[PDB]
Amino acid sequence: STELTVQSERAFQKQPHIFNNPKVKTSKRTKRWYKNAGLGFKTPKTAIEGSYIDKKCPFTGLVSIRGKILTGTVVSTKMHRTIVIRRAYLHYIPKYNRYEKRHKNVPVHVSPAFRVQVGDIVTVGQCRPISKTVRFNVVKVSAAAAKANKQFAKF
Amino acid sequence: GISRDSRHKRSATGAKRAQFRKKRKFELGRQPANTKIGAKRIHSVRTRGGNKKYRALRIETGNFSWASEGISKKTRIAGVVYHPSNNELVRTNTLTKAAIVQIDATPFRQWFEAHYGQTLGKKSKNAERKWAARAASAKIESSVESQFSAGRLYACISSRPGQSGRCDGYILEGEELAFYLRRLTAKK
Amino acid sequence: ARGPKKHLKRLAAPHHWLLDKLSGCYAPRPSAGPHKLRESLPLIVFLRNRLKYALNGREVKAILMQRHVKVDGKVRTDTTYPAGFMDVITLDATNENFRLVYDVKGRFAVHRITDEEASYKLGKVKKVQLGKKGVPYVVTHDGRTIRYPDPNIKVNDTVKIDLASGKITDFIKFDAGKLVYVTGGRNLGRIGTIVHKERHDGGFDLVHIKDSLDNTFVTRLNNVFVIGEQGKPYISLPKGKGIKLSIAEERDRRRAQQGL
Amino acid sequence: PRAPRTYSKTYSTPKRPYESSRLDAELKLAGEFGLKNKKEIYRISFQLSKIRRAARDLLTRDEKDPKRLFEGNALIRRLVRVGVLSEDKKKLDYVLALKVEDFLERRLQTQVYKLGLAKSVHHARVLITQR
Amino acid sequence: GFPMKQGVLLPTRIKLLLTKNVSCYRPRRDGERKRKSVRGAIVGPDLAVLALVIVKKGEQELEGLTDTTVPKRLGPKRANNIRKFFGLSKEDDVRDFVIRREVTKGEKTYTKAPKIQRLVTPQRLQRKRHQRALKVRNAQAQREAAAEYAQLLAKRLSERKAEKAEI
RNA sequence: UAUCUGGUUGAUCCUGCCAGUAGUCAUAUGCUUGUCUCAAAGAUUAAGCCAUGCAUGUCUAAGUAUAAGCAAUUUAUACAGUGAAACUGCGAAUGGCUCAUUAAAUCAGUUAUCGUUUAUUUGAUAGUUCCUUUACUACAUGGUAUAACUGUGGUAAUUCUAGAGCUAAUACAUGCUUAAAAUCUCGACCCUUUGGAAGAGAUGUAUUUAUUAGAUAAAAAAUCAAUGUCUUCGGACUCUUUGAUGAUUCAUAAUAACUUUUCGAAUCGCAUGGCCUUGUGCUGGCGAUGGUUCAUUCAAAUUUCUGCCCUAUCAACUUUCGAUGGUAGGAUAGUGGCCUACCAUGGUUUCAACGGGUAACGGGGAAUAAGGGUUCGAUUCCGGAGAGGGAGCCUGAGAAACGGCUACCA
RNA sequence: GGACUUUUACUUUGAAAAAAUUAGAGUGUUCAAAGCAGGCGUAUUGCUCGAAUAUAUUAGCAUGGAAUAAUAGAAUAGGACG
RNA sequence: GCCCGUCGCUAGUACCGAUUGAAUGGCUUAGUGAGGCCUCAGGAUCUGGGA
Ligand SMILES: [Mg+2]
Ligand SMILES: [Mg+2]
Ligand SMILES: [Mg+2]
Ligand SMILES: [Mg+2]
Ligand SMILES: [Mg+2]
Ligand SMILES: [Mg+2]
Ligand SMILES: [Mg+2]
Ligand SMILES: [Mg+2]
Ligand SMILES: [Mg+2]
Ligand SMILES: [Mg+2]
Ligand SMILES: [Mg+2]
Ligand SMILES: [Mg+2]
Ligand SMILES: [Mg+2]
Ligand SMILES: [Mg+2]
Ligand SMILES: [Mg+2]
Ligand SMILES: [Mg+2]
Ligand SMILES: [Mg+2]
Ligand SMILES: [Mg+2]
Ligand SMILES: [Mg+2]
Ligand SMILES: [Mg+2]
Ligand SMILES: [Mg+2]
Ligand SMILES: [Mg+2]
Ligand SMILES: [Mg+2]
Ligand SMILES: [Mg+2]
Ligand SMILES: [Mg+2]
Ligand SMILES: [Mg+2]
Ligand SMILES: [Mg+2]
Ligand SMILES: [Mg+2]
Ligand SMILES: [Mg+2]
Ligand SMILES: [Mg+2]
Ligand SMILES: [Mg+2]
Ligand SMILES: [Mg+2]
Ligand SMILES: [Mg+2]
Ligand SMILES: [Mg+2]
Ligand SMILES: [Mg+2]
Ligand SMILES: [Mg+2]
Repeated sequence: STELTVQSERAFQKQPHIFNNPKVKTSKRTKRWYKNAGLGFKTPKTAIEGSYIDKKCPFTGLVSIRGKILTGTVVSTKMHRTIVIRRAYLHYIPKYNRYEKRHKNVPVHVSPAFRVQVGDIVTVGQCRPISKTVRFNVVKVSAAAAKANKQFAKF
Repeated sequence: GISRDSRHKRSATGAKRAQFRKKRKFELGRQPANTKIGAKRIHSVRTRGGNKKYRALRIETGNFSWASEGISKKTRIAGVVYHPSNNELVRTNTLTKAAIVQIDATPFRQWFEAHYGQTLGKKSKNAERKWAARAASAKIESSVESQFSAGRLYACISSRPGQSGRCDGYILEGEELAFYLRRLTAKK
Repeated sequence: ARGPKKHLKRLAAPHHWLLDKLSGCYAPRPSAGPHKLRESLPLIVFLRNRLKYALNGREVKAILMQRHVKVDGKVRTDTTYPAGFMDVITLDATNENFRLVYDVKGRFAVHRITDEEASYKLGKVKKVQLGKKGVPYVVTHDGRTIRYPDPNIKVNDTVKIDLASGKITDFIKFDAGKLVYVTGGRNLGRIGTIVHKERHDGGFDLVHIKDSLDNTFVTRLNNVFVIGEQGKPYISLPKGKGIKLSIAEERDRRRAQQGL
Repeated sequence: PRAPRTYSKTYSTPKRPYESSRLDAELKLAGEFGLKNKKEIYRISFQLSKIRRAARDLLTRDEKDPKRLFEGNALIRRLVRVGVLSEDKKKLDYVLALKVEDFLERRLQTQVYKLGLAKSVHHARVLITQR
Repeated sequence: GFPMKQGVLLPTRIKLLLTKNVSCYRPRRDGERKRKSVRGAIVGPDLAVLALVIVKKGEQELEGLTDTTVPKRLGPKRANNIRKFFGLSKEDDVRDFVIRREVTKGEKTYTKAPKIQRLVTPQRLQRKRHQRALKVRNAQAQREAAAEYAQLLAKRLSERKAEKAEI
């Protein structure tokens, strides 16, 4: 989520060991590192064009993506730089030979390279433990908004 | 012993979780080195599987490196002047990683003038060559030159003294330096 | 729970050993070594349960403490020492040389080999890395370290190994149509060439195998042990050549051979 | 900590305890083959029952199905082996038939009598159990 | 019968925690410590016994003390300890300066000396020769493999440059 | 292996339950009990309490022998056989037992470590150690202080131990060493160029920090700052070197330094041989124990996805005193609100949160046989938890250990 | 190797997969419950077949299918291909 | 003929109920706080700033 200020903490936000020599007069001020997480996920330009710092970003930060790759729909965006998705699924009861609707809510970190709204289907990649509960990271937005601009005024 | 299990601590629902098993050692924690300044005192602590961790308590020298100058010297550590985590660390001059310290400058002076032939602030054959070789490269930087006058340089502890018994850092440069300077004075 | 386990309940024992249900309670716990637990055959089980040479285990120490038996050339005197796939057991008395190479059912077989083929082994390299001071090394499925190997050598390739000295004298790249021995899963001990591999980035490449009976089957890559060119194995295969017949097919072969 | 010694029982008992007809039926058999127990009849009909079961379960699988052919043949070759199943009816819809006395007619008890040598189903017993 | 313990002060008893390497306690197990009663190191009339050691000899001899003298039981066993109980320099050669304790079998009187350790001998020197031997030999041997691989790679390069000129 | 029967009425057909019937690796109890084989067994109630004995110790040619021990013989005047005691080393963290707690916990199947530790077994791996660097540092090998033992003692009492006198090391604590080469910084002198130099030091591995390399997505150019190699002196640079992964700041390497400086054999058993300038010179055989880093193996620790019995006479729950997230740190083997600062206001819930109950350890499985089901699993295997209850910790590679210690409670 | 890809349910075959238990093949423990043995000769100097197969579902992985049932698409064109 | 309730006897079960009733178990406020561990000191002694 981040937005504005970027240098808004008590500590200086920077990328580890990405020294920029001040002697060397340069036109871009800050040298910035990045990668592609692989598995086929484009490292969106807003990660390379970005100036945010998030060490928990899978493109600009020091996290690796491995283990389960999951999709689920976004249902909470109130946590600064993280969200809560719901993954629905039917569950088979034998004896009755039918299923029942179930769900779980997975908490997952979301880098300022994505701009996620409630309702967006999102794909996340499993993580090293990143917080008390978050074990996933938003790796791609599948959605958009859900035709919001096609909710405008009158003729 | 301090335990770092998650088995206490409510679950995301807010549930209270019954105690399953007694504390294990392998999930242990220990108390902070809260390392201070002056006169070497280091206590080695025996960690999991052989392995020593070195607890610093009191330290006066540390190895500090001017990055854009490509060198490292070991200076006295003058004191702690800003800490992003806690002010009691600054007030009580506690050395931890990320602490901003002041160091000594006169090793970073002795080297500079002996490598550039310029002197900050304000006759050999080969040296004259070398000194004249360098420059267009001696041009330092305003807010780092001005610090040598004072005799003290701003530098961020970059190691973990409570772990390695080393209190090591880098001189504050460019962006970073400006940052902490802005903080330093708009609170001074 | 508190430290390394040091016992093995007979029943937890691996089943391709063919230990019997009664007559005890424990089975020999395979020592730490070059082969993993659940894919090994401990000296005690070979000298006694296969070769029938010893009667007790107590006799197996007596046999061994005479430095009679030696694995891959070195002597070895550990009643339970983990012997395993591709290794070379040798009884110096009796002139006998063996190789540990899998059945079809999936078990280790008593397979006699020549006095000269017993002087080298095959090893699947399990990784290759850059070591300290820039020296590159390969590591085989039996935990051998070999400094300075061929640049063309990469992970999954098998490798001929001296035994006498340490070195590699040849390798075989993992290419479509190369002789494969299957080391794991239910298709364990079958043999068959390679059709092609399924990629699957981020876990478990499959390898499509076909034997010399135009039969097909799949295992996880890790379960594939390269061992030559179609026809040409670089080691003598046991009888039955790892083909696997139907229960019906097998019954017939067994009940066709009957006229005393 | 030892392996379980496995075991099973070998007989099963009539659902209805007092069926006058099944009782007459049973007693006769005993009298014919020199049995002492109604259990010795229970045992066999229990053997028969399970055999019939496997015979059922097989004959619902397709004709010329692998398991059906393997295990089905096997079943017959065992039955013929002891002389319960007729050489003619060698295809297990008559194992599905079958019946108790076909099993009874083959015990040592009986054979020792059937071909002379005892001249009484009881003498037959007495002789055997006396080495 | 509780013992005293140097430097508790106090003229009473207390219950200290004791460890490896300390008075009035013998650990039964590695890192074992046991809580035990201890008598103070200040003499009261509650003591059963004073233990004392003479430092200066008074004007008169005491019977079983100054009059009688008891030999030290064992003599120097490690090399340079002999060389210092007799003061010898690394010249004199121990072997004949070792102590020698006679003893009798009844009609066979015997002779038994220690077993000098840290004695420099041919056998030791042969192992010192072997160590320095192996280190160098391995070092050279290892250098050759280095160069042999450096060749494999040098004449693999001129194989991607006769292949890059073939086409 | 798809069956029913007795009981409501005067009789009738229903509904419906009660009774009969059969099995139970399902416990008891009663009567009766001859033969072979097989063999469960203080789970249930009281994870209640326990007399006594036992259940953990251990030595190879090869760490330590002046036993004032035995044996004597067979060469051993340092030692040499055998060997108590004791030192040192390893083990006691396995095993055995039990099912108290435990309901998203454990457990299962399936994942993750690019998030760590790992005695051992197996495979590799160390020419660098000193010093202002000709009158040198033990390397033909440096230091004591201790058991056992001897002797003097103390207490009713224990695997209590004190004062005195000895003596070992693979215990303790020290401390030398070795080829050539190249590269780096310094630079005494000389001379003006385009510039070059004798010789001085530094450079094992580990540790800590900062900096750089670690390319590759198809191809080319100009210019600034430094500055590499070859002159056919305007100038060119031509061959130009690259590991793995789906992915990394990876493996590995380079620079400036940092360290109460990790490791780099003061160890042991067998044989005794070459080789001349005849020094007991210089060499040298098989293999034990060790030793750093790497790998491997035995492991461990966390960890993804999904799955639990009854309960709403439990509807809201979670942030006192962390509840959900961000930043920094500290702590740890290491990730992580694990803990602390600061900041924010979040997290869960009728798809049942939270709470309660369980005469709840979870699985592999057991009992019942048309099928669908229903009931059960303390208990031979795997996982987990515990050692009267709690907490704490020493040792150690591994324990929050109980046939270890410390404390409180009983 | 680059550049991008509407989401699902179902079903198929398959990989990964502890043993003991269960189903079940082979074998005459004298029979049997069992067990995993055993069987052949030159029974004076060894020959030899075994120690199968099946079930293993819910979840996860891999692959074939495109019916049935969901989903998203282009209407203020902010459309689609160049 | 059947049949309803008060009332009366015997026995049994459960309910309400003064006793601000009793007991066991699990969590827990506040107060007091053992002990080991870390840490500031200390220095019986015993050597070369350390133990
Ligand atoms: Mg927030
Ligand atoms: Mg073992
Ligand atoms: Mg993988
Ligand atoms: Mg010695
Ligand atoms: Mg009636
Ligand atoms: Mg009636
Ligand atoms: Mg009437
Ligand atoms: Mg009933
Ligand atoms: Mg009990
Ligand atoms: Mg029991
Ligand atoms: Mg002796
Ligand atoms: Mg255990
Ligand atoms: Mg001392
Ligand atoms: Mg040592
Ligand atoms: Mg480049
Ligand atoms: Mg590369
Ligand atoms: Mg690195
Ligand atoms: Mg000689
Ligand atoms: Mg209630
Ligand atoms: Mg945080
Ligand atoms: Mg709130
Ligand atoms: Mg409900
Ligand atoms: Mg319970
Ligand atoms: Mg159970
Ligand atoms: Mg249960
Ligand atoms: Mg119970
Ligand atoms: Mg425990
Ligand atoms: Mg008890
Ligand atoms: Mg408590
Ligand atoms: Mg305990
Ligand atoms: Mg006990
Ligand atoms: Mg125990
Ligand atoms: Mg399937
Ligand atoms: Mg089988
Ligand atoms: Mg009261
Ligand atoms: Mg503290």
